[PDB]
Amino acid sequence: FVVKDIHFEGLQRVAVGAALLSMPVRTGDTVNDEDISNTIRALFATGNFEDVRVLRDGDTLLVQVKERPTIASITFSGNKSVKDDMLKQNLEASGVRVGESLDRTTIADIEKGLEDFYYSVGKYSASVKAVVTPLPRNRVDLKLVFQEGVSAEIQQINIVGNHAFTTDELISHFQLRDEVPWWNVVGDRKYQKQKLAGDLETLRSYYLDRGYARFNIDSTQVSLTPDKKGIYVTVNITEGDQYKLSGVEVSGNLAGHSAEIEQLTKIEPGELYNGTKVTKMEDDIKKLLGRYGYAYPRVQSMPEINDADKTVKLRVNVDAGNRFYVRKIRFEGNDTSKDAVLRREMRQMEGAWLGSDLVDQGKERLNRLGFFETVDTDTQRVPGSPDQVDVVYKVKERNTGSFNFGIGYGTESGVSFQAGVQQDNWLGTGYAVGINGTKNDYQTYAELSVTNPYFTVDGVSLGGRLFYNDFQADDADLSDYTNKSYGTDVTLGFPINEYNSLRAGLGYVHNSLSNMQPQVAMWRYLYSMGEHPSTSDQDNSFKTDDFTFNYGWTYNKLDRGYFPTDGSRVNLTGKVTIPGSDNEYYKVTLDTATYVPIDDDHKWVVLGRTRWGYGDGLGGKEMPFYENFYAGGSSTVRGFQSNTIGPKAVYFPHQASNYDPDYDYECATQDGAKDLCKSDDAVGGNAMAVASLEFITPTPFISDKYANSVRTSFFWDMGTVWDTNWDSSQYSGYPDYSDPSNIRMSAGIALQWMSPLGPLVFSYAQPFKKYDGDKAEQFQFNI
Amino acid sequence: CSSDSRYKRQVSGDEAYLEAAPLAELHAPAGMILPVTSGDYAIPVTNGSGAVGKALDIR
Amino acid sequence: EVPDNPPNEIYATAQQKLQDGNWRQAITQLEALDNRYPFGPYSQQVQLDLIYAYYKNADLPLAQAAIDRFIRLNPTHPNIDYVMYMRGLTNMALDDSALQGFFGVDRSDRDPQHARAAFSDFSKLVRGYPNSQYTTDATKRLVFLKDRLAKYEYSVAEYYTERGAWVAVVNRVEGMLRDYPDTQATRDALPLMENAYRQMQMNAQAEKVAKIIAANSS
Amino acid sequence: LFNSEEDVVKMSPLPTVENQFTPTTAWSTSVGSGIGNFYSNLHPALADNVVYAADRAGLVKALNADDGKEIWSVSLAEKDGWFSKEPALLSGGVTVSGGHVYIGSEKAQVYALNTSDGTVAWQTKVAGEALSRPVVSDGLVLIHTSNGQLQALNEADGAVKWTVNLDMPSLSLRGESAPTTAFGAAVVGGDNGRVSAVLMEQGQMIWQQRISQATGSTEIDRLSDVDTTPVVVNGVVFALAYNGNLTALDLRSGQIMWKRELGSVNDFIVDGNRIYLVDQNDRVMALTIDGGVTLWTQSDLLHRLLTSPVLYNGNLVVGDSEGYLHWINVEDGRFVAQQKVDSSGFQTEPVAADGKLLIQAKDGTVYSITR
Amino acid sequence: ERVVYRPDINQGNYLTANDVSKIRVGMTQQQVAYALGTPLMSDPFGTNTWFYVFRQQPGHEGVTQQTLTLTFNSSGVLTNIDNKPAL
Repeated sequence: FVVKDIHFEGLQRVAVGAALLSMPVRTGDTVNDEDISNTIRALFATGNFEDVRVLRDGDTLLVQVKERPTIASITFSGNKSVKDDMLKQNLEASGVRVGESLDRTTIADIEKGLEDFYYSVGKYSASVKAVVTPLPRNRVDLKLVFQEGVSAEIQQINIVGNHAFTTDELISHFQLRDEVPWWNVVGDRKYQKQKLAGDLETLRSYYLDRGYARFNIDSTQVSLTPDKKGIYVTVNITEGDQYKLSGVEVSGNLAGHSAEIEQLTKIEPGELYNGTKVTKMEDDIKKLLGRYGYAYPRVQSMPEINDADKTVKLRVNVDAGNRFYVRKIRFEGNDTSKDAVLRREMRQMEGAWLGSDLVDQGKERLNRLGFFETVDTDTQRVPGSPDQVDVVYKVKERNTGSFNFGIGYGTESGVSFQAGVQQDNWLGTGYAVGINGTKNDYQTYAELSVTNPYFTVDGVSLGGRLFYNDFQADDADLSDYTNKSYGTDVTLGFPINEYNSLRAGLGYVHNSLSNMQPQVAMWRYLYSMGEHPSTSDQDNSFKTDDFTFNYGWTYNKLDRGYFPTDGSRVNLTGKVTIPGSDNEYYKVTLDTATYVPIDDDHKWVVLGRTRWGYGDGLGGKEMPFYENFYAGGSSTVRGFQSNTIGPKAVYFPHQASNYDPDYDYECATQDGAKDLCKSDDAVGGNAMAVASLEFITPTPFISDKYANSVRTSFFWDMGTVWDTNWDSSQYSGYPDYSDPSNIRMSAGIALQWMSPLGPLVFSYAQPFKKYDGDKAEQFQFNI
Repeated sequence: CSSDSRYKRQVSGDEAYLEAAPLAELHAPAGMILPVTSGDYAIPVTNGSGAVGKALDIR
Repeated sequence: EVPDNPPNEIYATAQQKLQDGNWRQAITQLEALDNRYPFGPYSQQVQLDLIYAYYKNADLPLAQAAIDRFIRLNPTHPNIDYVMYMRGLTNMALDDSALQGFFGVDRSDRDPQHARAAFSDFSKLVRGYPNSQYTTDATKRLVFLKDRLAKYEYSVAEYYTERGAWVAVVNRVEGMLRDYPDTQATRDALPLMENAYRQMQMNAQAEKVAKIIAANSS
Repeated sequence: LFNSEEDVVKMSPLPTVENQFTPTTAWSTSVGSGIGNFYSNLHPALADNVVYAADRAGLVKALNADDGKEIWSVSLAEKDGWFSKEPALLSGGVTVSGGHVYIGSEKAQVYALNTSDGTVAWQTKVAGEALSRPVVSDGLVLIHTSNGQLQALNEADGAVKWTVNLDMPSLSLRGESAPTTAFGAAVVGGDNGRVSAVLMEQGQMIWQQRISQATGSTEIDRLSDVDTTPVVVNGVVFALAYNGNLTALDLRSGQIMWKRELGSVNDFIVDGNRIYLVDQNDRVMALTIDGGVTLWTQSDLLHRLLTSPVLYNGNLVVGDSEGYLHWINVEDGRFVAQQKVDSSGFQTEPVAADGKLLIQAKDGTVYSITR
Repeated sequence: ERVVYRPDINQGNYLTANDVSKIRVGMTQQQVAYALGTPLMSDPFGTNTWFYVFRQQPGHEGVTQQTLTLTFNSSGVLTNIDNKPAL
């Protein structure tokens, strides 16, 4: 009974030899009838075999195999609430998936773990079934149905043995409620045992600071009720007899810093015990020793809880490292960012004792960078030394680059368009790049602006502006207002502090205008400029080369640079003119932006976003018609269209406009359109008071892969722009302004979408209060 | 491909990665030999068979 | 796609879709070979062809996966040398990504993260196969590639020289000086330490460094 | 909106409703709020022509069982442990012996308010919420709570004679776990898949036998009011496990005579050798005692969450969770009557007492039932 | 020049007054290093001269520094605790 040939069938992931070697009798090895059945089991033992049938031709063996392996599908059905991938994992927890060998032994272990998964959802009611369905040459489908019946739900927290407080008072610290009523908000509606696990520590920390050092939750028994819903937790506690943290006995290797350590561990002898501050008093020592370069201060309290007077004595056992810990540092996560620029945002310098806070302050500047997505580090000790740590600042940089656009000019009037591109510190080189401009029929516009914040390591923000607007208003050609405007503005942000920073610059405003409107706001301005622009024609010219002076200061208190959450920053910036300017004026503005989190989780932060300004002449003139302030849609009062808040673009009685076109671009023009006219486009005012009142809002159905950076934001937005200089006696046949009474309101929600092209905010907002005509756009896109 | 345009075998970023420009070794004078070969940057300099640059045969 | 064809029919469709330039269809075909028949006599070359598919398709880390799917699944057809070349070749492209290098603008000291990985795989070739039909480039690549690691490391030594952290200058410069035996940035790191030593009144160590510059002029 | 939110499992209704001996109630004496769909072992006692009924607020009744006229009612509302007149969360059944109405609470309390006026003749905390009714027996008030303890309180004055853990479920696994007294020994249930008989004198473990698995380490359902509480009609314990696994096992050794481990048997009584069990499908069925041989089964009740199968008005009676009472043609598989006296359902067993059939329904409270 | 507000360059790593007084000329390298550790600067090719260099610029007003070398011999026995101050 020795085999001359075994017959090896049942293949396509198990070959002849993958059969034959997992046959314990090989071709040529002697056979027994037990070796035949040993060939039955050991061939099935590969986990590929629907069957093994070992026979022989006297001795010449014959092995009959049907094949389980690579699974070609797993179907998920009845899932719809839970997505199928969570069900794929417990299927894969059995080592079972598409393209791998079916083991029909673990069919229920797919399912039992899946219903135990369904048990650990917070349900228990599930019986699921993996269904083998064979497929070409060896393959199978393992269809899975998911009878996800009901979940388990908290109904009552039966804390038992509770005697320092009452049960619902302990429930008052917990959150296992249901049914936001028709008069209140209670929030949650579902059970998890991990919520209870957080609640049992909500219970203990509630007792631990009230003195109950020996508080103990004795046991807790979840009601595993029929209905599979009723969850009643038999929370046996022992209240633990509130004691008084009545002396700190801090000791150990204090590294010679025990005096300041004792100040960190200063308590009242006789105040009730607070284990939360007990651990805190160690961490007070820990950063303090870490500030001296003891990166590893082993600081260990011991609450000598003296029940005999209901007190606690706090032995603390300190053990610091040794001084010169920070040897070097590394920066990581800057493949699109030059390192030394972010190292200028690094305040822990190498070859030093560790400042544990020095590591954080550069990272705080890296958190206030905004060219990051996350900022962290790896404070790695170089071992073999109590003075060697290499701090690997792995920081996750920004999705740099950002695009800005209106809606179309391409293939409408030639090869002409609008543009705008941000780079978000191109290659992180200490040069934040944002460029705008447009080639239109109306205007040939180029405009250039870049900064060097690290021309100097102080933070001297070497930044300049340039533009050239060859703007002709191609309405007839130049019959409506021309403006060849160009010039420069270079302003250097000098830091007064790390919270205060100064700004100063000069403005060269070379505008070459000709054949302007018959309108109003420039006239009273150009009459203050000593010119008569044509009230009755459009042939008037006015050139201004304004040599101005710009100034600014900021306050810097806010969390992040790409998604801030708390703080308040104050920003003053205004302008004035110098001898050399064609118009003598000033134009001073200020805006307020505070972050007041009504939800301290920063899912709801008050976003008070207001806009102010006033500017007039400096020699008694007017602040320019190109400098009146504005608001409206796509602004802090968005939901209108833009330039709807303010005095309006109203026209004098008017005639031959150098031929404004025949019933086209009518501005009380000669072609149609007789005398004093107007428009609901705001011409804007020399005084502005508009505001946005926004709120952070969390997004649950949005997958939070970008909802950390995507913030939905409701608002109620109102305000006024007004020209105090405006003649409300000559333009009383027009919308005439001198006052913040045109307080137009539009209200709705904004949708800040942070794409890889930066935050692209979209907004729906309905105008409710409207003054002097607003072009309205209720849903507004702000690229 | 339908989206493969202006990117291939040529590297992203600074495109100097492929030309493989080698460098002259650090030399220290008499008595002042500080160690320079201690990194892996002292590489096995083995220009045995095949090509260099972008011209190395691929599969 | 992912066809259940015969393994040559999954192969021959895959090889042409490489030569189509539509690598994602070669990827869909070459994987589908090694999905069903990775025991093919070309299934080794398939993984090599997958690296040849992925890395040109801007599917660069999947080339490194097919570099690993070659080394693990298909250790024969010994182009692990090519795979060590390719993982050095891919991770050079994987490190920096901004296309200003067409007209010659640097990105060479942002961070050489995968250029460190590209170093090691190029180092893996010149160690694991110092004789093979691919070690010519990687040897020439590595003596280059350290400089992109060095110019990054010099930009750290740039900052502490620019900040004034002369204790940290010696930390970065001798960091380069221990590291690189041929990068010129290390030779130009070298005087900053002397500048640090002169700033830290270690003028003896500064002139310990100064004759090294006289030999690292060479 | 609610149409596609989950793939919920199914529970069938009551088939083949009969009224062949047309059922009714003997009266209404509805307390109002009561047992609830809150899980409760609280069941009223029917004696002295008094519906001794109770609420989960604490309101314990004495309703004169001819019309259920309220003889007395005070509320037992959390008169120990925590703030008074909070709801007592009365867990254990109405046990009436002596001048006390003994009721366990979910706040780990077990009371005894006097049968004649409702004055709390004693009240004593136990350890954990009661899986059992207070088995007041032999001067001892045997309670099996959530922590598996045989909390034995004193009968007439209340004094914890022992609190001894015998058969503790892995959590507060719910079902009856009551320490019964049979053959001078406290025969103890316990919701961990086991049953025990321990000493009646102090809760001293004479034997513990794991019948089968419990909820925990298995995907067996906790949708089961487990009567692992021993129904000992013999020198043989008849009980379930926490997967409802019915068995016969010896009373003083725990030695399994037989086991019809037929799933989560919802409610079982041993009616002679007609072991009237409510099956896993909420079918009523009779097994024998010398071997659990099915005498008959009945799919006239399918997925009902039934009460106990009791014998009353010439028919085998059972209520359910949907307010359907039922009258089995006594053994074999046939409704005679079906009473929809409620629709909130019966968590209380149909107490075939006082010439009536007392159900305290869950919040459609007490009706005594006749036909 | 006339510019104000310069942020400070904060190098530590120098032997403080405990670290100098813990050790002596004649002490071996690790007998020094038990409360002093390793320096973050030594000789580039020379002996065991353990440079513990303080550097600190106050901003427009020079620099303060304590460059503290520990010239051990090749046996590692300390031959020099060299206190080099600011400038």
